[PDB]
Amino acid sequence: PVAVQCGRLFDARSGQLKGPHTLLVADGRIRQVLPGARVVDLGDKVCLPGWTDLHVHLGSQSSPQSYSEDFRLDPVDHAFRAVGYAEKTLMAGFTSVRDLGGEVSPHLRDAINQG
Amino acid sequence: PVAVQCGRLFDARSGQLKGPHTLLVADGRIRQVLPGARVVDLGDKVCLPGWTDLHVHLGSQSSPQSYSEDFRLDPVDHAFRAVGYAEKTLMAGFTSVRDLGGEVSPHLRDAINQG
Repeated sequence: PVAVQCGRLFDARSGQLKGPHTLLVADGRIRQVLPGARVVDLGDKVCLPGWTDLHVHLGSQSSPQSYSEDFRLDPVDHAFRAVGYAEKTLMAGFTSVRDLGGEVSPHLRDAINQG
Repeated sequence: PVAVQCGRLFDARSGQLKGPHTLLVADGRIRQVLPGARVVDLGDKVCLPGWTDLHVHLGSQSSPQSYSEDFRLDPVDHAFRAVGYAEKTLMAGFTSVRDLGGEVSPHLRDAINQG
């Protein structure tokens, strides 16, 4: 159980920014949100839910050499690039993505789900 | 039966530049060379045998997009470029070439022989 103290909270269901709050996290879900356990303090920060990107291609990235790699590179190289792509995507605040094309993405999803 | 008058003749067997000469050409061969019929005058020019290039690749030419043409082009495009390549090679003074690689060059040779 982790108690996260938030200086300001954003209510996505209303689009309004509330005041200080406290979130109780247990078993990977939110237990209770109290206005006003290991303590994580973010009193001088604005808290939001994690963002979702509904159109990404985690198995590729545009490059001047992107129109010759169909005949030179292998899916394993794309997986090794996708590791860093996914880490960079997660660190930007996007905790969920919808992948819209690519043969590496299901395997990357399986690897992330397995830890 | 043409008579080519040359102001200065180069002796490829000896390597020495000779004086004015006259070449009699009939049936695609040199009939006789006379020191000193239609007439082709080159009085103020130097006459030499046609040059030979012993290493060419008439079915290709290097370019920034050369390494991607293996998967995007067909032999027909290479032949259409080789037409101009061969015309430019002939106009430069090289009446004979040895092509050392390429599967379009035998066909270009047959086409040139057929006229």
